[PDB]
Amino acid sequence: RRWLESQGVDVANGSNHLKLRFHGRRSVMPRHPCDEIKEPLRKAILKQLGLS
Amino acid sequence: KQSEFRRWLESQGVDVANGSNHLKLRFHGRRSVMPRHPCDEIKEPLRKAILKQLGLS
Amino acid sequence: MRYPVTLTPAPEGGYMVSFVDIPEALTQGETVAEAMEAAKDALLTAFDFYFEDNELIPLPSPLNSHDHFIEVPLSVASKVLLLNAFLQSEITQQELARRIGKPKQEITRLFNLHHATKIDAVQLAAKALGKELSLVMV
Amino acid sequence: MRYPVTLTPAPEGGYMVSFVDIPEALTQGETVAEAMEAAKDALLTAFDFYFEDNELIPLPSPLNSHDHFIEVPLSVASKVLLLNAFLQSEITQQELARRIGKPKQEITRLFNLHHATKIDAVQLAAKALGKELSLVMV
Repeated sequence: RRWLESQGVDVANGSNHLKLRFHGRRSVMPRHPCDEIKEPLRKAILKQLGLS
Repeated sequence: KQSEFRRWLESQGVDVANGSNHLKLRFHGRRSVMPRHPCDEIKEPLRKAILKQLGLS
Repeated sequence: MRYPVTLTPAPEGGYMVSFVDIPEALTQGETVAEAMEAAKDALLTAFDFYFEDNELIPLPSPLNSHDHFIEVPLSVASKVLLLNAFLQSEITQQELARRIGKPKQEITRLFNLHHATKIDAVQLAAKALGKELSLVMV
Repeated sequence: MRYPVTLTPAPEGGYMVSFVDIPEALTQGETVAEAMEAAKDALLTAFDFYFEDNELIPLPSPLNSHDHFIEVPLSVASKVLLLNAFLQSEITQQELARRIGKPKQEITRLFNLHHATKIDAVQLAAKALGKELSLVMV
């Protein structure tokens, strides 16, 4: 989770799930920093944010 | 005229309930509403519909 | 929910307002506009009787073209539907509150129109009654 | 309105939550009961994007027997439907305000999920949009 919230994607407004937008592409994910973030989440998220 | 019509209703034992919309009339298990415009004339078919609805035929 | 309104010309002028589905809703107006505005207030007012006496509220007759009608606000329509489902279940208000996980006080205020309506609360109470409230877009 | 949730279990021990209709709505949870709780939170959040970006929200695919699903509250479903009607009418937010007779400030928060929804306001906004919002069952 330190890696996920970093370069490129913009982490803007939100309350529960974070709303991350990347130059016209959109995705959410949980915040909960101490739980383990799953790889299938990371692939769905990176795919949602880097294809049209 | 509506003012006196409601006074007559009250003469006859009809209960006029508190409110801020139409007046709520109850009489021996029967119920009807009625405008809350005491200075308006009660129109004849309305006055007759209410008496019929309330059991005052 | 749209109740058809009967606008009857008065020989003295203006109109008498009646509702074929709601016998209590009786009022008047000097013009069609005044009559329809009074029609809505008279219909909504008459609904109080049914909540108070715990009686089913008759649902609207189907519209016929050229009908005058009053479209009832969703805040009211939701509670009309809730009241009919509650009465037909014959369970108590205390049991309904037990099922929802809310105190009776909040269940009681669902059965009166002189409050704001929180639509999700009506939806949960309907669910506890084995009923399902849905929204329809056109 | 019920969104079917796809939950693909990850070998790491638990489940991963997906929604076939909402690509932004992505999360997971470690148990079945827990993963569905996160599902509601994730989907409701994903809705915010579309209100922000003034684009159509995809309505749920029809349910198949034995589907997991999140039932969206009426409070959310009403404005989800409101957003879609606003866009396809191509009316301005200011033009909608004149037809509603309310100032821009209260029309704005119709198209936002982070405030209480007053169902009559949504119904009235739908009417001005040429849409008809009604409640069924219960």
